[PDB]
Amino acid sequence: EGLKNCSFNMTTELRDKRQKVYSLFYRLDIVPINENQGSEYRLIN
Amino acid sequence: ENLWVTVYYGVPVWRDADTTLFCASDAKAYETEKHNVWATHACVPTDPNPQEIHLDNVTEKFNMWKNNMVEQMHTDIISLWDQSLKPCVKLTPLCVTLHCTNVTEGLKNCSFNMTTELRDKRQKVYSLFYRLDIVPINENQGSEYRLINCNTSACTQACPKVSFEPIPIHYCAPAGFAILKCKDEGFNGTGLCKNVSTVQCTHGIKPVVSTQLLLNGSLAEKNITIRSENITNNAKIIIVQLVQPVTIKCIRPNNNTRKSIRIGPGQAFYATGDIDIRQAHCNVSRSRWNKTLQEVAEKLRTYFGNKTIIFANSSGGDLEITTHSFNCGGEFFYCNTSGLFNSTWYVNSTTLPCRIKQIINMWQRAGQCMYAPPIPGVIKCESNITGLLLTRDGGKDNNVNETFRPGGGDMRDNWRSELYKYKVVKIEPLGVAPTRCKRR
Amino acid sequence: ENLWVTVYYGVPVWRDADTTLFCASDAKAYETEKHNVWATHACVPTDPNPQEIHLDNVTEKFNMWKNNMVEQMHTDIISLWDQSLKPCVKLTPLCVTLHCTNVTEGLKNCSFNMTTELRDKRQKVYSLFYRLDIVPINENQGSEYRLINCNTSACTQACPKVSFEPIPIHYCAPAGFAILKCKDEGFNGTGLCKNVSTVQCTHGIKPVVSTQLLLNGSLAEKNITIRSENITNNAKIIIVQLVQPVTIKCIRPNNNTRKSIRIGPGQAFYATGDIDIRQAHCNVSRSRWNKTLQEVAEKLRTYFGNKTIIFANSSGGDLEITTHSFNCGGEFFYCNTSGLFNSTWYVNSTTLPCRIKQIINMWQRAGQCMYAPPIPGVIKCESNITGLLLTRDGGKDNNVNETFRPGGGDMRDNWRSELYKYKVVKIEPLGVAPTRCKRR
Amino acid sequence: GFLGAAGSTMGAASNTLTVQARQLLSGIKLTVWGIKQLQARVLAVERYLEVQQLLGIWGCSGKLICCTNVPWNSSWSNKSLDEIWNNMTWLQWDKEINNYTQLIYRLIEESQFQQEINEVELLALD
Amino acid sequence: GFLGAAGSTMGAASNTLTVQARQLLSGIKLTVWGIKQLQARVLAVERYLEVQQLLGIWGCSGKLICCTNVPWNSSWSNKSLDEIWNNMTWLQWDKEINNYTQLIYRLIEESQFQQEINEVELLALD
Amino acid sequence: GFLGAAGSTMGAASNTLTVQARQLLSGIKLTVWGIKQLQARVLAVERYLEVQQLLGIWGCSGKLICCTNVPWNSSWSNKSLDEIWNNMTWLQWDKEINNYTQLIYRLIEESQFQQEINEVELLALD
Ligand SMILES: *[C@@H]1O[C@H](CO)[C@@H](O[C@@H]2O[C@H](CO)[C@@H](O[C@@H]3O[C@H](CO[C@H]4O[C@H](CO)[C@@H](O)[C@H](O)[C@@H]4O)[C@@H](O)[C@H](O)[C@@H]3O)[C@H](O)[C@H]2NC(C)=O)[C@H](O)[C@H]1NC(C)=O
Ligand SMILES: *[C@@H]1O[C@H](CO)[C@@H](O[C@@H]2O[C@H](CO)[C@@H](O[C@@H]3O[C@H](CO[C@H]4O[C@H](CO)[C@@H](O)[C@H](O)[C@@H]4O)[C@@H](O)[C@H](O)[C@@H]3O)[C@H](O)[C@H]2NC(C)=O)[C@H](O)[C@H]1NC(C)=O
Ligand SMILES: *[C@@H]1O[C@H](CO)[C@@H](O[C@@H]2O[C@H](CO)[C@@H](O[C@@H]3O[C@H](CO)[C@@H](O)[C@H](O)[C@@H]3O)[C@H](O)[C@H]2NC(C)=O)[C@H](O)[C@H]1NC(C)=O
Ligand SMILES: *[C@@H]1O[C@H](CO)[C@@H](O[C@@H]2O[C@H](CO)[C@@H](O[C@@H]3O[C@H](CO)[C@@H](O)[C@H](O)[C@@H]3O)[C@H](O)[C@H]2NC(C)=O)[C@H](O)[C@H]1NC(C)=O
Ligand SMILES: *[C@@H]1O[C@H](CO)[C@@H](O[C@@H]2O[C@H](CO)[C@@H](O[C@@H]3O[C@H](CO)[C@@H](O)[C@H](O)[C@@H]3O)[C@H](O)[C@H]2NC(C)=O)[C@H](O)[C@H]1NC(C)=O
Ligand SMILES: *[C@@H]1O[C@H](CO)[C@@H](O[C@@H]2O[C@H](CO)[C@@H](O[C@@H]3O[C@H](CO)[C@@H](O)[C@H](O)[C@@H]3O)[C@H](O)[C@H]2NC(C)=O)[C@H](O)[C@H]1NC(C)=O
Ligand SMILES: *[C@@H]1O[C@H](CO)[C@@H](O[C@@H]2O[C@H](CO)[C@@H](O[C@@H]3O[C@H](CO)[C@@H](O)[C@H](O)[C@@H]3O)[C@H](O)[C@H]2NC(C)=O)[C@H](O)[C@H]1NC(C)=O
Ligand SMILES: *[C@@H]1O[C@H](CO)[C@@H](O[C@@H]2O[C@H](CO)[C@@H](O[C@@H]3O[C@H](CO)[C@@H](O)[C@H](O)[C@@H]3O)[C@H](O)[C@H]2NC(C)=O)[C@H](O)[C@H]1NC(C)=O
Ligand SMILES: *[C@@H]1O[C@H](CO)[C@@H](O[C@@H]2O[C@H](CO)[C@@H](O[C@@H]3O[C@H](CO)[C@@H](O)[C@H](O)[C@@H]3O)[C@H](O)[C@H]2NC(C)=O)[C@H](O)[C@H]1NC(C)=O
Ligand SMILES: *[C@@H]1O[C@H](CO)[C@@H](O[C@@H]2O[C@H](CO)[C@@H](O[C@@H]3O[C@H](CO)[C@@H](O)[C@H](O)[C@@H]3O)[C@H](O)[C@H]2NC(C)=O)[C@H](O)[C@H]1NC(C)=O
Ligand SMILES: *[C@@H]1O[C@H](CO)[C@@H](O[C@@H]2O[C@H](CO)[C@@H](O[C@@H]3O[C@H](CO)[C@@H](O)[C@H](O)[C@@H]3O)[C@H](O)[C@H]2NC(C)=O)[C@H](O)[C@H]1NC(C)=O
Ligand SMILES: *[C@@H]1O[C@H](CO)[C@@H](O[C@@H]2O[C@H](CO)[C@@H](O[C@@H]3O[C@H](CO)[C@@H](O)[C@H](O)[C@@H]3O)[C@H](O)[C@H]2NC(C)=O)[C@H](O)[C@H]1NC(C)=O
Ligand SMILES: *[C@@H]1O[C@H](CO)[C@@H](O[C@@H]2O[C@H](CO)[C@@H](O[C@@H]3O[C@H](CO)[C@@H](O)[C@H](O)[C@@H]3O)[C@H](O)[C@H]2NC(C)=O)[C@H](O)[C@H]1NC(C)=O
Ligand SMILES: *[C@@H]1O[C@H](CO)[C@@H](O[C@@H]2O[C@H](CO)[C@@H](O)[C@H](O)[C@H]2NC(C)=O)[C@H](O)[C@H]1NC(C)=O
Ligand SMILES: *[C@@H]1O[C@H](CO)[C@@H](O)[C@H](O)[C@H]1NC(C)=O
Ligand SMILES: *[C@@H]1O[C@H](CO)[C@@H](O)[C@H](O)[C@H]1NC(C)=O
Ligand SMILES: *[C@@H]1O[C@H](CO)[C@@H](O)[C@H](O)[C@H]1NC(C)=O
Ligand SMILES: *[C@@H]1O[C@H](CO)[C@@H](O)[C@H](O)[C@H]1NC(C)=O
Ligand SMILES: *[C@@H]1O[C@H](CO)[C@@H](O)[C@H](O)[C@H]1NC(C)=O
Repeated sequence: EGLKNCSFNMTTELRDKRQKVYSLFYRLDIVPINENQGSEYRLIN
Repeated sequence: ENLWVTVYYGVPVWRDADTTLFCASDAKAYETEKHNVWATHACVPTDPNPQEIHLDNVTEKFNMWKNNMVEQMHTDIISLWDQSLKPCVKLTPLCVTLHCTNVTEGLKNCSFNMTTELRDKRQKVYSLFYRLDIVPINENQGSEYRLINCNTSACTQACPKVSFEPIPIHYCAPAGFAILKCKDEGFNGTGLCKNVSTVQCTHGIKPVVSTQLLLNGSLAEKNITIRSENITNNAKIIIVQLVQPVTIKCIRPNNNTRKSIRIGPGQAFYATGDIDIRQAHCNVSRSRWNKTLQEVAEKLRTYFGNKTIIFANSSGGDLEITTHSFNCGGEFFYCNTSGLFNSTWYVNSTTLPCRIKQIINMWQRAGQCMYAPPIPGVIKCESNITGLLLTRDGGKDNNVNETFRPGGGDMRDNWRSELYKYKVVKIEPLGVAPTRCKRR
Repeated sequence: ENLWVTVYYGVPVWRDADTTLFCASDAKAYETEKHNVWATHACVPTDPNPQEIHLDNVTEKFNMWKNNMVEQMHTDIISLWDQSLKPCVKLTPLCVTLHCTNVTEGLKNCSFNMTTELRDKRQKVYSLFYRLDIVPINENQGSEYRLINCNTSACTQACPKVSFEPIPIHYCAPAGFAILKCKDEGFNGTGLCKNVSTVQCTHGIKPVVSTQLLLNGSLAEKNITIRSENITNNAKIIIVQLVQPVTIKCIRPNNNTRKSIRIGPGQAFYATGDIDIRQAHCNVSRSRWNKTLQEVAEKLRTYFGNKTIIFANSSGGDLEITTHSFNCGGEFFYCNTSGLFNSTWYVNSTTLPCRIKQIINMWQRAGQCMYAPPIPGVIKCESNITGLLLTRDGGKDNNVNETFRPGGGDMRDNWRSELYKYKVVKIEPLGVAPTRCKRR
Repeated sequence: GFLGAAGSTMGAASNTLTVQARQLLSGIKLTVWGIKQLQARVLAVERYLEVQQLLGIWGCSGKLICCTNVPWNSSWSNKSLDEIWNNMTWLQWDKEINNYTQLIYRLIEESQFQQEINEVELLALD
Repeated sequence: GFLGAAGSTMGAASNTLTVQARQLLSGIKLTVWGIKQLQARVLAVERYLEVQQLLGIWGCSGKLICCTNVPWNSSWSNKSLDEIWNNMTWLQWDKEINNYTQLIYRLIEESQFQQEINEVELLALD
Repeated sequence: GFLGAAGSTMGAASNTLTVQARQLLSGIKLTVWGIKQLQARVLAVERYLEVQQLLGIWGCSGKLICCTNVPWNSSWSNKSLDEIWNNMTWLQWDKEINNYTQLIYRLIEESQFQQEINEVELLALD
């Protein structure tokens, strides 16, 4: 346990398309953005 | 009679070196912040007089192939490109949805959205592109193109104030090192040169941007000249330098112009404003070339016996290599060299169309694309072809038809062009000899 | 009586030098990361003691004008700014739609949309600006302004931990180069100085940025001092240094503070948080200045003969230049110098309001704007005025009324202010002489 | 002894020498002052090394007050040794002598320090 | 006097010396040329210095045509001084002697410059 | 011959000198390790040129085992030459002697290498 399965929006090689992209994270990569919500984490830096 | 060890200091003894080398030229303005890619006067203008001297009887074995300068220049000039482009814009605000249209062939007419000087407002903006600037985004659709780099590489545009115009650089050796010069034209870069000299700094060597045909480098005498690492390796490069020049005056026949668009607040991109629209062209008349090549063939026959010989097109490989290619002003050409190398050379009693490109992958690097500034001008080249990167056919196909294609197999060899005459050496002042003496 | 060549080694012979020079100071903490633009211990603290010695009898021609050092320091300081700003933020997202409101005059109250620490979420964020930070985007509309740079240039905010506070620097000459110091105040920068010394490194120059009035520079003695390349060039600079000090204590009378916003994750922008609001001002009581200028005029008449003289305002040119301007702490001032230069000086029996700004175009460069940090403080300047960059009028008014305006004519000349006393030279240890000898 | 001191007459000036010699050599990521110091030390080192090379080919790096029997060419200033060592002064001397110096700075490297073992040949070889 | 000239035979070549010696030392933010100039000068400085260091421990930095009583070893070459100065030639001579040079470049630092005060011990101390 | 070897008693230690002298001078885009190399070489070179500069004003950069008649001042250690060469040792010797050395590193630069041609005045001039 503690290996979160995640996805986010980002630019591609084009500075237009919000490509939906997928990555794993060990839990200590992240913190909640403001509140205990499934869409709401940021990278710990 | 008896003898002792003794030393003379500073007598002439020398060997090859991995030694570093540094620039000189005339000063163009003495502004440290000058408009220049090769030498913004941060290259010190070490004496513009070549103070060269005779090496009478000094039999020096040369070696154009184990020479250090090719690798050094290749590294140095790549360093210069980066050090000219780091000050100017990277084009992360440019890989984007491009919409394009077809107009009088393959100078595609186009528009896109981008950030303006403000990181909020989209600006719709307009430019020309030559078709080889772009690829389709995913599918055959009018809205769906991207710049040819974006697939794997980021682009960067030099200020039009970073001219690629080939100002010569003179390589100085540092002190305790020197250049030996083969003081003959009747010479090839391996084994002895019987007539020689030395200089602290090479006579002018053109950076010679060149890709297939040696432009701008000087001529020989006595005979047309051939140079190779090993002529029996049909795959590895063959260099020619002519006894006679031929001049080429290529043109963008299209009245095309700088459109400055702000792309972030300190960042200025040069879009491409239009004027009929025609393909880039090069006036050279055939027969001077034809009968010059007839002697190139005759020089080459000295290695091979009495073949009928052919020069034939480069083909199939990447267009960045497989067309002849060079700058004029600040904008680059990629010409269908076939029209000048589709030709036959018997023994018995014996002009190009071109594509422009706004993007180049110079030195075949990953990353670090240059979007060359489209020039404010009907660009005109005014320049000499003087030599050939030949490749002889790998298919050995003997005793009938042995033949060549032009190539660009290493831009190191686009510098070997002139470098062949220079050997870079350490001087060791360590003159042990027998004599006899007693201390004073 | 015969003679031979002889040599004495290290004998004092010297000449003007186009040589490099390098920094020293006291150590402020020994910490490489000690918060500073000038000399954060990257400048080596070479001996803080000025180990100077008398050039007794050593007659020398000084040259304040063909001096290398002005251009060297000018190039240097600009490099210090760059290699203090590269360590902190480029504000590449900040040129954006600014909305503003008017509040008790020209301290505009404003808010804008920007990236947060996440490259997706807009954040509404808030800051003060002085009006001279902004220009209208296209039209007289409440939402429609951009930062004054964005029109041609990109901005960079320096960490408040890059304090522009003028810690002195000592230029050392490197060994075999040396500094000659004109050892009198009764001197102007061209021709002989009769009394002299030598220093390995100069007394701290004081690189206060200074725009028109010499802040922080040392006093003269015997008389007020006047310096110029050529006084018959009315257009080119006149420097004054005073025999008496003067002192100014300018203030932001407004309780104004750091607001820190992440514009990208590594990128803390310093917005400006507010507290009644009053224009920035200064206190220098008139009569001290007045009778000082009465003597400045007399020293000027010692060139010109018996004219009535006026000091009049700088006008029409760029506000960056035409105000007197300086840093206090880390925030920048632009004072309407008119109230201190609107004054008259007969022969016979004879306080500033100010604008603050956050953007500066320092050294009048294209690109490379600095957005100065809004200092958290009711900021207080505490400093000496000690000299004047005057200009004399192009009114060659035929021996009647000839007159002056202060100016920011060159920031090199804002350094000439102190460099005048120091002449940098090469020692050549090559004492050829007649005498007699034979080898041992 | 002091540094500088050119206004001491040239002989009395030579009561100081070696301390000025020390002053020829030491003062007695990129970062902007760092690269400037590095350039500065190299220029000083090479310039100091340029005068050691002079003190090679002129001789006398082994003896920092120097002898050769090379001609004092009477085309130069005829000023007396008495004037020079006891009334004249180094800057004011070089500023009279510079016009000749480039001749001396070559003619000084005559055989005594440029060729003389070619003459020790007569002293030591049959 | 020319630079180079090794095809002049070794004695005739030694009509010139010190001009080749000047060439050992001078040619007679940044872009790549700025850092490469700085690297270049240091490599030359070090090299110039390395040979002065040889002319320390070999002696003769003060007398740039050198003397010692070190053996000429008959295993190197029996070629005559007559041949050497008047017919043989420096590059071609080093292309004979290099096979021994590393032996000599140590064996030359015998006592005459490596140790000799240990022998002056008998000359000047009881 | 070894490097270091300071526990060899000072005379026997001087069976080695020049191999240590070589160790003084040679080890026997910009980038981090490249700027470190450049800085390192300059610091070693400039430090190496300081001791050669000492061996200017001390003399003896030619004869690398040095003579002067400068006084051994009896305020320094009275240790016998016999102890020094044959029982006592270099690090230990400097750790005894350094408290005197700032006198010696100036009092050494007496007339022999600071003023002696001012005495050649009486030898060669009237
Ligand atoms: C080597 O290749 C080079 C190009 O790669 C050739 O150099 C120059 O290339 C440019 C761009 O293609 C040409 O176009 C322009 O030429 C004008 C010329 O101005 C000068 O001449 C006029 C009189 O003719 C004079 O009034 C002016 O004051 C100048 O002295 C320039 O103003 C433009 O900036 C731009 O350079 C050049 O014509 C072309 N030649 C030269 C010498 O500039 C080069 O010719 C090739 N060399 C060889 C040996 O093949
Ligand atoms: C030359 O111009 C300079 C500005 O360009 C003047 O330098 C300093 O400028 C700042 C900002 O305007 C002033 O304000 C603050 O001063 C305090 C001083 O703290 C020290 O003194 C108190 C006792 O008074 C003591 O309790 C403290 O422990 C400190 O020892 C600083 O802490 C602030 O950071 C900030 O600097 C300075 O007052 C002002 N002077 C100095 C010496 O910092 C400078 O005054 C001008 N000099 C001349 C000769 O004209
Ligand atoms: C990538 O970006 C798109 C938007 O361009 C995201 O779509 C949005 O997803 C949310 C749920 O996560 C949708 O629900 C609404 O959210 C708001 C804000 O909390 C709430 O107030 C509403 O009640 C509602 O639940 C929303 O409709 C949807 N579309 C838009 C235009 O916002 C998408 O989720 C992102 N995907 C990734 C993997 O980042
Ligand atoms: C293909 O090239 C054409 C021609 O350059 C671009 O079309 C339009 O060009 C005109 C300038 O000639 C732009 O402004 C208009 O000019 C006419 C006079 O020529 C004037 O009567 C109008 O009031 C207006 O000012 C026009 O904006 C431009 N069209 C676009 C789409 O911007 C065209 O931009 C190029 N194709 C692409 C895909 O950009
Ligand atoms: C600049 O940006 C605007 C939007 O701010 C672009 O407008 C968009 O144009 C397309 C046609 O090219 C409109 O049609 C729709 O396109 C999608 C994707 O191809 C397709 O699936 C739909 O069936 C439909 O045809 C679209 O509604 C329109 N607006 C938006 C919000 O996408 C404009 O094309 C851009 N222009 C340039 C030159 O970049
Ligand atoms: C002109 O170029 C030639 C090479 O293209 C230079 O010298 C020649 O170099 C080749 C390769 O090292 C030698 O060829 C080999 O010779 C051996 C022995 O005969 C043979 O068994 C191999 O099959 C191969 O052919 C060749 O002998 C050598 N010498 C000559 C005189 O050609 C030559 O130095 C250059 N000359 C000038 C004037 O520039
Ligand atoms: C390259 O080598 C090829 C093959 O040797 C040359 O191709 C031939 O060139 C001739 C003209 O020199 C062409 O003749 C023309 O054909 C048209 C169409 O029938 C006719 O209207 C003209 O009156 C004329 O006869 C011929 O078609 C062509 N043949 C082939 C197989 O390509 C070519 O000239 C060489 N040069 C270049 C630049 O390609
Ligand atoms: C494209 O062809 C033009 C001729 O039409 C080449 O010359 C340039 O022509 C323009 C007008 O199209 C000239 O502008 C005018 O100049 C006069 C005098 O300076 C001024 O009174 C007018 O108000 C207007 O500005 C222009 O001077 C002329 N030269 C240049 C260097 O642009 C032009 O060379 C061709 N285009 C390119 C990109 O080479
Ligand atoms: C012009 O300046 C005013 C005053 O600083 C800015 O308006 C609003 O100021 C208050 C702080 O006084 C901000 O917070 C609010 O404070 C009150 C108590 O004063 C409290 O009751 C509220 O719950 C709230 O915390 C308020 O956020 C701020 N408004 C905005 C738009 O941020 C105003 O921002 C300035 N004008 C512009 C165009 O920015
Ligand atoms: C931050 O961004 C929001 C949108 O995310 C901005 O909201 C926009 O505000 C304007 C009024 O200022 C709204 O009215 C419309 O404006 C246009 C252009 O001026 C005008 O043509 C229309 O008639 C209408 O007045 C607009 O609907 C609204 N939303 C959008 C999507 O534009 C907000 O103004 C920004 N605030 C700051 C402090 O930057
Ligand atoms: C104080 O400053 C003056 C210059 O302001 C320094 O010397 C003076 O330099 C000027 C320009 O080189 C000389 O003026 C010219 O003299 C000729 C001949 O009489 C005349 O035809 C020209 O119209 C022009 O006036 C001037 O003679 C010269 N001398 C003096 C005594 O001023 C001076 O070295 C500085 N002195 C001090 C004590 O700081
Ligand atoms: C603006 O005027 C104030 C006086 O009101 C100047 O001093 C600062 O005043 C604030 C409150 O207005 C002080 O904050 C309070 O301090 C106490 C004691 O340390 C603490 O227990 C409270 O929780 C509260 O934080 C503050 O300490 C004081 N000093 C500073 C440097 O802010 C102030 O100097 C004027 N503004 C500026 C930016 O100079
Ligand atoms: C700088 O130069 C001055 C001379 O311009 C030195 O002052 C004195 O110079 C004379 C030169 O003849 C020294 O000799 C003395 O001469 C007078 C007659 O002129 C004689 O009566 C004395 O008995 C003695 O022979 C004199 O000692 C010297 N006096 C001093 C020490 O001031 C001055 O010394 C030089 N300053 C420096 C470079 O320190
Ligand atoms: C180059 O070497 C040639 C021999 O290669 C020198 O030529 C002649 O050598 C003879 C030997 O008997 C000398 O007497 C001649 O004096 C030399 N030639 C002349 C006329 O000088 C030749 O001088 C050397 N080249 C140089 C260095 O000039
Ligand atoms: C080709 O360009 C014309 C205008 O010249 C345009 O009408 C047409 O839609 C374009 N077709 C394609 C497939 O690009
Ligand atoms: C290039 O070479 C091929 C043969 O490999 C030939 O068919 C073709 O016509 C040539 N020219 C061009 C422009 O492709
Ligand atoms: C000026 O600011 C006040 C608030 O202080 C606001 O009510 C008014 O609308 C503003 N007027 C203009 C023209 O900006
Ligand atoms: C500045 O100079 C002009 C004359 O050029 C004058 O009218 C004006 O009143 C002066 N002062 C200010 C504050 O502009
Ligand atoms: C050190 O001194 C001892 C005496 O006990 C001796 O045996 C040894 O070899 C010496 N080592 C050296 C030469 O450093």
